[PDB]
Amino acid sequence: YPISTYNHDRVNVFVANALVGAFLSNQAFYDLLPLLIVNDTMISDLLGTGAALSQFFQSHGEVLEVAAGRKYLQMNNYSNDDDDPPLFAKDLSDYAKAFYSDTYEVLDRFFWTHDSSAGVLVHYDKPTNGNHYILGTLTQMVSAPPHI
Amino acid sequence: EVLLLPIDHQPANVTTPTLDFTNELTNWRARVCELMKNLVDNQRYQPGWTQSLVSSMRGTLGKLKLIKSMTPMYLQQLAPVELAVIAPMLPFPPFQVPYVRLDRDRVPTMVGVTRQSRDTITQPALSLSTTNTTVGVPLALDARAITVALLSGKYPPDLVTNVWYADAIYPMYADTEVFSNLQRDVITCEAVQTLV
Amino acid sequence: VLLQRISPLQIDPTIISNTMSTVSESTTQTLSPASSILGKLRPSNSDFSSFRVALAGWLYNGVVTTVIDDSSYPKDGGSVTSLENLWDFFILALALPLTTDPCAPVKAFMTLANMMVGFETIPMDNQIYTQSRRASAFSTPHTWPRCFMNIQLISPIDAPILRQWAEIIHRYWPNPSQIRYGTPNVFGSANLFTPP
Amino acid sequence: VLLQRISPLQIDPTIISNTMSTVSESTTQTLSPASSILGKLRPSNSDFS
Amino acid sequence: TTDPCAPVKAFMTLANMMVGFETIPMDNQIYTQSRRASAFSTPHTWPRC
Amino acid sequence: PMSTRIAEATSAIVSKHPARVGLPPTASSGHGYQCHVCSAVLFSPLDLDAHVASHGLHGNMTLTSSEIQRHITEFISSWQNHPIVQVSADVENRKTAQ
Repeated sequence: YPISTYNHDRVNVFVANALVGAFLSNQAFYDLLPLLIVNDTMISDLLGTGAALSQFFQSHGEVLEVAAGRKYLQMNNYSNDDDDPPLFAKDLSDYAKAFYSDTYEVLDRFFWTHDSSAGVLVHYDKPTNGNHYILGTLTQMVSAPPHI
Repeated sequence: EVLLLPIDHQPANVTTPTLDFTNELTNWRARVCELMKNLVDNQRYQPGWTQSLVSSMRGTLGKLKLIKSMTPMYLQQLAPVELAVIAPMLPFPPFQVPYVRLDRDRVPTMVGVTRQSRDTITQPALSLSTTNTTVGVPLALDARAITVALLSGKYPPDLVTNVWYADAIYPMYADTEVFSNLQRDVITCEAVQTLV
Repeated sequence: VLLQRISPLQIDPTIISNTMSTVSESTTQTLSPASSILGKLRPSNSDFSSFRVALAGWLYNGVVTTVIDDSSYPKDGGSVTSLENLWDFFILALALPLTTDPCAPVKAFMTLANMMVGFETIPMDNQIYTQSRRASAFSTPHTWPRCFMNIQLISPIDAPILRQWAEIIHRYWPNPSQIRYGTPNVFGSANLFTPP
Repeated sequence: VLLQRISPLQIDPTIISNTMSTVSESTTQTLSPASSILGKLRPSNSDFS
Repeated sequence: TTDPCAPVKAFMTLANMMVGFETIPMDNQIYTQSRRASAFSTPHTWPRC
Repeated sequence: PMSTRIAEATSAIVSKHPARVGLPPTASSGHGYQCHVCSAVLFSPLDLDAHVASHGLHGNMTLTSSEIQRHITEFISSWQNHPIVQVSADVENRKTAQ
């Protein structure tokens, strides 16, 4: 991409993060590459997929599933000391799953059929990349010594 | 409408599968092999084996962590699709509990059915927990059959999934058995309300 | 038989043998594309009544319709990875526009879409009929996908050759026309919905 | 039985033999683990139900 | 040989030899690191790794 | 005559039918029709016989006529998959001679 033509055009943040992740993991990012500059809307490029890449994100008929992971990263000198800072299980493979879509009515019509065993969390104020939910998994936090 | 499974299932990107190692079963096998590599590498457990046998162990484990099999790709990308296809056409429809790993709390301990009320109390929400029939059996298996079935599984040399599952699934759609089961369940529930 | 016995046109199928000439046939690694289309056509056949009946159906649009046999459709779906399935797509797409069937272009489009399950995807209507439904099911005009009517729904970055296929269907399909016959002034005419 | 009829893969235990006959050895030992893995895994039958 | 794709075939036969030690990124998932080396044979199939 | 006798001899030993046109191989159309113990499909002329021979217990190998001609089939397939003999032919065709 040249900077001169693409001086002030938008992107999918999802495509950017999955692009740098596929480049660090060496997982053939080039099909994901031309979906960088977004079209008129934010999510229709995800619904009409360039290449379906279920290792990063899968579609579900107006509801996009993504796997947001690794807000933090543990260094090897971390040894679960109580004076060390906590991590809140944000360094595992997939601590949760996010369901980005348009409207909460369509998302709750999806949740009629979707499982809700582990609870679902919202943000309701100003979401990161559009209105979504949080589906945590059964991975647990260990770094607190009495409590799990 | 939803089905519970012990393993993550990413769908197939392409309809022409081919081997890669980017899944949970290969990662599991690799970390198990890595620990046994550490276990033979530690100087306290055995230096007692001589270097030929030692390096033969290292080579065996290297090939074992290298070994090729399409069986983890089956269990990751395919096998729930076969399960979701077959699960409607069953004479015995599914009956599941929420799977949980690594928790004292959410592991279920029993499951049970009631048949009648216990006392002068009438509401089954009040009479249920004290009066049931605990249902469930264990079932023994062999581990090494599971092991070799994991370790040695290949595909046909060329294959496409749409053609394969089209021919593999089309002939079982001549039945009327589920529609017979529906009428059977109608007469079952009608007869129990007629009894009461 | 009347159009045949009046027509100046006679067919020799040996023109195709004249072009190819198939000098090698005893190989076993694969078949040549030339040998494959010769075996697929079988020009040793000399029956051609289906051509004449397909020509005859234009008089009788109103009461009888001309559709294509499903045995001539590629069986089990069919991927583009296979040579003779690509040849079968060529045979069907070339044979199609002589028929009185109304939804023939939609048959032509979904034939390539089912050839290309898993490589290029098109937008959907709902979660009832997926992309991989057979082209044979399309008869009525209530089953045409909206992406087939509106060109802009197929994005030209995920399904390019599908986009150009639909493009060529829309722009290059042979349009209808009309001629006249007989004399209404001293005959009358059995024309009912056309001009007389 | 039904899933065995449908399922696209095929199990053959000969991959184990074809690989583990290429591991390094010295033939003067008490044991070296290739014969042990093939003996304890004894994969000669199929019977994978 | 006189084919135009002998260098990429000589590279991809090593890339198909070694699997699971070191991984490279390529064009698509269709022509993966384990896709057979004889299949490329055209300039468009050349990975920019 | 001897010439037709040698022609039928060669066609008996080598020229068996399936030349393996390239399909997407389907479950209900496979070369191994029913692997007689496991009851499945195996697609390949050495696969179905090697699988039935895998049902043969290995330490009790015995010469059978079937045991002779399975090696005959593997030998002929090895000769058929040779890259030069599939294209070489001694006689011309009025085109190559031209």
